[PDB]
Amino acid sequence: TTPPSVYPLAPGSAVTLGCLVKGYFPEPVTVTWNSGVHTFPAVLQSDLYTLSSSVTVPSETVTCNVAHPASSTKVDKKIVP
Amino acid sequence: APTVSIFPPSSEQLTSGGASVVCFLPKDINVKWKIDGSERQNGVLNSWTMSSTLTLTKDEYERHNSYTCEATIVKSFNRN
Repeated sequence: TTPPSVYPLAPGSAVTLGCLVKGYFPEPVTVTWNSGVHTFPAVLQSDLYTLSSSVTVPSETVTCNVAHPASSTKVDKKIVP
Repeated sequence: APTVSIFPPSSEQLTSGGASVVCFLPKDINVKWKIDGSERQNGVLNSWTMSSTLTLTKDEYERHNSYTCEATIVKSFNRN
């Protein structure tokens, strides 16, 4: 078993946001945004799952909430400019 | 008309030594990745519900300046 690393997806200083969930095992993983959007199916490589989820909407705040039941792990990564 | 969005690696990931570039996109669609203009095929993993993800080592990411997500429109970002 392995908890996932969650990475924020913010635009490259140059609105859609997202989160990247890398290296977790096993499935599944639940993804919500500030608990109330596109969560793509996972891909399996090297025995680890990776997934991503976007959201269309800095003044107001957005935070993706990713949960991994298997390892009783949670992660809530705010997206910063 | 898909609304494409491209994203650079986060500092958090880079700190761990990896570099993933994410791109959010009739079903038929084709995504092409470019690094400094030339096509890159290895290290790409796709998902459809579309999302394309180019993973590289930090060293490799640091070797180039431009990353481009090209659909079937072109969206990109320069590290510098």
